[PDB]
Amino acid sequence: EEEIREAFRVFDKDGNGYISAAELRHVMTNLGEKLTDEEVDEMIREADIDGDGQVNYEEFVQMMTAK
Repeated sequence: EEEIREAFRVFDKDGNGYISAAELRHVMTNLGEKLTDEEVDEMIREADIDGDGQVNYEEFVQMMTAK
């Protein structure tokens, strides 16, 4: 799990908590996860993303660990 958090951090130059959704979909595709683009889109629609610009990757990390 920490590895998922550090990759997300690799995508957070300011080590704070928010990165752009494209960056998030990208961190998730590099970690070697075999989650499909549609499932990602379904996880994105239930997450608040396009309509605000930046997402807190911590909630997406928590959901992937639970699953």
